[PDB]
Amino acid sequence: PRSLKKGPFVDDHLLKKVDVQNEKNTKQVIKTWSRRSTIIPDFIGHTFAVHDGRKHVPVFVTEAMVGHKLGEFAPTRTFKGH
Amino acid sequence: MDVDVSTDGELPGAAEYAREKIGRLSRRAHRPVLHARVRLTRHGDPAVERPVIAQANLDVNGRQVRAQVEGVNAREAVDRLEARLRSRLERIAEHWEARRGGVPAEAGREWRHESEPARRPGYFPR
Amino acid sequence: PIQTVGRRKEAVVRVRLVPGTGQFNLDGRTLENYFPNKVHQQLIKAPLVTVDRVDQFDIYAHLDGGGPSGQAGALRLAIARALILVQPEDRPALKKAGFLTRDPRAIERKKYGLKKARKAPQYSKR
Amino acid sequence: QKIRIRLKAYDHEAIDASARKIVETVTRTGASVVGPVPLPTEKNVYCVIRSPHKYKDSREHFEMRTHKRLIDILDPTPKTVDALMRIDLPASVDVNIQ
Amino acid sequence: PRKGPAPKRPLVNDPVYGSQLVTQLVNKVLLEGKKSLAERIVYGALEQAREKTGTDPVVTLKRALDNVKPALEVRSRRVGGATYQVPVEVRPDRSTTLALRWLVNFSRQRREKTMVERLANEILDASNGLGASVKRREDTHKMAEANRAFAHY
Amino acid sequence: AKKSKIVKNEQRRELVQRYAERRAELKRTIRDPASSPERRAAAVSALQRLPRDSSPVRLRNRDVVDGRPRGHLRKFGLSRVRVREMAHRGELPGVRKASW
Amino acid sequence: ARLVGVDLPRDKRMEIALTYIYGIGRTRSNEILAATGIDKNMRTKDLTDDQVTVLRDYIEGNLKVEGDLRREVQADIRRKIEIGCYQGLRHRRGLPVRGQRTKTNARTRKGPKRTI
Amino acid sequence: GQKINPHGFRLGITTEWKSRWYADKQYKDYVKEDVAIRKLLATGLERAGIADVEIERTRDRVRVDIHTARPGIVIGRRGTEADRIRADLEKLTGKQVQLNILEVKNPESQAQLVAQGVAEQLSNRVAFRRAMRKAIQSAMRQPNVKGIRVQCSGRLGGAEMSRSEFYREGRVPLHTLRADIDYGLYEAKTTFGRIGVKVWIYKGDIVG
RNA sequence: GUCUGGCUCAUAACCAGA
RNA sequence: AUGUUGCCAGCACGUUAUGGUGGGGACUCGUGAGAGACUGCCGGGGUCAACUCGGAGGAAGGUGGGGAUGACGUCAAGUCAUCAUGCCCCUUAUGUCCAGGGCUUCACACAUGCUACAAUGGCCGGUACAAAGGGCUGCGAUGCCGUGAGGUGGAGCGAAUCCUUUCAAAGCCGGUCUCAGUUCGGAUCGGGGUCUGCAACUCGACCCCGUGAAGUCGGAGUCGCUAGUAAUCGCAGAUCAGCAACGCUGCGG
Repeated sequence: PRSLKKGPFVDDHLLKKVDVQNEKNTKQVIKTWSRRSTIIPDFIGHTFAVHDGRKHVPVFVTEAMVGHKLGEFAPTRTFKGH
Repeated sequence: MDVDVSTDGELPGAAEYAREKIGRLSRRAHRPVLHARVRLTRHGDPAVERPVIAQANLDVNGRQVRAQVEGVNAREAVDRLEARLRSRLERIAEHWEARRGGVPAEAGREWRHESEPARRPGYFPR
Repeated sequence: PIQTVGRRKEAVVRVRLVPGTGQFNLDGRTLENYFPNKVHQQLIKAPLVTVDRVDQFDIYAHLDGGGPSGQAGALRLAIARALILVQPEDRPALKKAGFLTRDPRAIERKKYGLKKARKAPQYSKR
Repeated sequence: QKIRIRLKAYDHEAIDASARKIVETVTRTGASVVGPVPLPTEKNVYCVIRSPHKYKDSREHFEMRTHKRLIDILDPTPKTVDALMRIDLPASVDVNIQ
Repeated sequence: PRKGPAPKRPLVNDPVYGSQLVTQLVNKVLLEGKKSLAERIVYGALEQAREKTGTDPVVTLKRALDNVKPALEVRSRRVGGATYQVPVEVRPDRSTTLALRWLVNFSRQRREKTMVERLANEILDASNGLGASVKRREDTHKMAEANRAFAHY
Repeated sequence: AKKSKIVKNEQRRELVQRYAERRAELKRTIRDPASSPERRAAAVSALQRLPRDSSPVRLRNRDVVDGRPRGHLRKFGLSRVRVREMAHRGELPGVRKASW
Repeated sequence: ARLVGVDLPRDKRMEIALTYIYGIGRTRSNEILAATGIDKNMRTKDLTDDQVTVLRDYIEGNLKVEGDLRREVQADIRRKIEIGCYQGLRHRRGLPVRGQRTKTNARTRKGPKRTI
Repeated sequence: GQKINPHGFRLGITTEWKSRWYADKQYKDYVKEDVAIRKLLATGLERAGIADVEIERTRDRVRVDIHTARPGIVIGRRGTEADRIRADLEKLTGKQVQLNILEVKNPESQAQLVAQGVAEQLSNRVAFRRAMRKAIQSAMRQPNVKGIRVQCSGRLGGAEMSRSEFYREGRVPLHTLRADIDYGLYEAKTTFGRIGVKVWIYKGDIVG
């Protein structure tokens, strides 16, 4: 994982997006493209449309998944079996 | 017998036909077959009169048997490969029925490489 | 004084021989603090044994390069050369024993395509 | 005060020629030398694959060998110095003056 | 070996026993080039045998060798396009080699919790003629005798 | 290889010298000491705003003429294919075949 | 000696006997033996009762072992499963979760080989 | 892959390096500017037979020596060709770049010029047997030449099948290290493709 | 007959043991 | 021949820290030149011929050992993806820029390797010997802080000088384990971290604690190796910000 001195990494785009999102206490779906951004306690209620490679899958954040990345919740490869 | 076919490009149905034709050769082999591989390839150049190339490899109890053929389509290549493999397996048999005519016979009539050398006394016969 | 050298597969030994007792000084350590292996000691003292001049030469030696076995071999060649310099007329006894011959056996160069100097990669026919 | 004269060249005969010519000129100017002290040869080895495609088992080896000579003088009279910066040498050999 | 026999390696006499055969033994028990450990094992086994019997270890080791040394051994021979088991006389060097190899292996499959004790026990039982190497010599001689019909070629 | 990709490699190099020289290095100096106040400084965020091409981590040592991206040698800046051909022609001073 | 419900081995050195506790390996046993003060080379049949008590209360004090550790690990795995993260369905279908190659290897997660 | 390049086989024994300089930090850019110089000289001059191009460097000044069979073609009477090459070599960031134009004593005894002539004849209309025979005879007419082998391969005569043909005269000991074999390769531009011509010339041996 | 070891390309046959 | 950054035998200064230091060519060593193996000699076989066997001398004896060197051609062998190139095809795209993903997907099959299945061993402590190679916006020491990856800091080094520790591991000595799926084996998994990088989710390496799978020497069949070789042990380099390196190329025990 990322070293502690650098702190968590979040892209500026969705950062400013969620800051303007929570300033008026209304949480609409946010369409995003940085799967590498960590979950911050400022996302607890916001619903992210994180990219997959083809489309965007809704991700509704909770307290449990804080500290992970938006990428773990958009599974890329699809496998159904042989 | 189980055969794995490693084709390339476009050869629809070639894998199944090659599998079914080659798997019928297990009974012809006089020893258990440990592995059997087939590869199908096609020549990109349209100028080739026989573009499709088929190769086979069988591990007949440690003895390697292989053949390679050319045809105008997958079916003809597979059939010719089967014929060549059958001929090779016939020539490989090595069981007793296949080597009974080559074992040296008689006592003095005929000579072969492995024929028993004649015993000679110390003194000249005279 | 007299000084000779012994070399055995990357081990270099400088020897300084004086006519004192049988004290063995190898870089300030004795024959027991050094070379704690009886076979190595016998290999060291063999020239003295065949010349029967045991315990009449104080030996000072400089050791560098190689391992204990190479150092011992180079040291033995060094005492052989020192003895041939001290008393020339014993050359038959040392030479027929082979102690006057430098051993030209070195680590063979590793070759590309092979895992070791001669070891070849495993090859599968099937 | 003495200064170090350091030679590095890829060609043996070239660096030996430069060393002898340099000791000649400094002796002409009347300076004490030590002689062309030899130094260990530097070997850089590279291994490459012959063919453009595949065929890894066939390799080719190359080296670049650098020869080093050490020149040290004494009594640095200005005439020897002025001679030293007025020397023409083959481009292959370089000189390090310290 | 197509162009003729190859020269033999003249290995040296042992320092602390002065016999060729103990050096041959240490080279037989040698693994991965760890010669020091091999000599330690062999010397420990010889000292254990000396302690148990109370006499020289070299003499009892030689007795074990003569007890396990074979004389008639069987090799497959193809004469006139047919193979049979033909009993063949064994040269002294090969008999010594086979005896030492049998001793070392059959000691490796003993159950004395350590290689030194296994080897000492195996040499002692071969000296008294009860070891598994002695048995193996019995079976190889039995097989050589049972195929005596093919000794004519 | 491809002319566009040969060119784009150079464009990265001129971008690197323009930006990574001081902009993408002072931010790293800020982040190194835990004593330095990085969190409010947003030296991480400021250095994210910089173009990716500023980073040398995006560079690729290609053959200086051929454009070959693999089998590169840093001493010559040349592909293994080209080094073999020019050494054989006696073009690289002090290079020859080996034996030992 | 019954230690936290664990039947200790009959005759073993102390730290390696303590390794048999589900929450203790070799480093944990060594440091707890050093800190509490018992000898580390003495056999398991030489424990007195008060030694068992001091090991017991020390371990329940500054360590978590046996059933609680197992259930905490199980709960962590289940929580990771239920949030739908990558490791979640990786655990669900019995495949390696740390990016190991699955083309040939990973028989440990796949179990014994099956022929189809 | 049958035969290694003869120049590289004897690089440290008989033949000499075509570039003479020393660099430790600036080896890479020296090589870059050297290959740029070589390619620029290759494309710029093709009428006069360019047999060899030497590069020497010493700090700021760069000395380039080239050998041609027709020096007058590559040199300007008022320096126009010299002006052009000087200016476009300054453009190569060579700082002070200085040239010695030279001329080869025996054009027919130089392998590169022979290959260039054979390929030029092959390009327009000439049958390859004529070219090989003429080159071989002209080379052996020279005094120092002890043996020449000429070989070119490809779609000879505009045929659909590639072929390899070669003639030899005298002695060509490629395996002998002390023997100096002058090696020349140059590609013939034809309407049906590319024909590559190789020439080996053997002129005695040099013993150092 | 049944289990090995030897043997044979493998089963066979033959040899040595339980 | 040659003495520095390399040796130190005889001399002096050394203080524990040692060629460390003034000094010296003596011995190594480094790198230049040269000598030396040529059936040269002897004896015997030989067509008195090639050639062959043995012996002396010698460091080396019979192309000393190992490399580089690969004839005419074969297999329309491989490579239009190092490069070049005939012809055909695309050209508001099969060119070109960007973000994300993929090349890492897994019911299986094949191939090359590494680690094991242990006592010729595991673990702990002490302790001895190498060669080769690399290093400038790189190697990076002493010191201090961590348990450990590491962090701070920067001595000295374009380097026979400094750093890679003064360089190793197997080895030797001592202690313990006592034949068990174990103090073997380390996979898998849980938690916690370090470093590089704009960024370790897909998809890096390493460190700590815990977890402790298969595996009891492997069927038919099959591979490598003739001497400093096989076996075994460690070290280095290229690529490289980092690494999937157990791979490859070398080096020594």
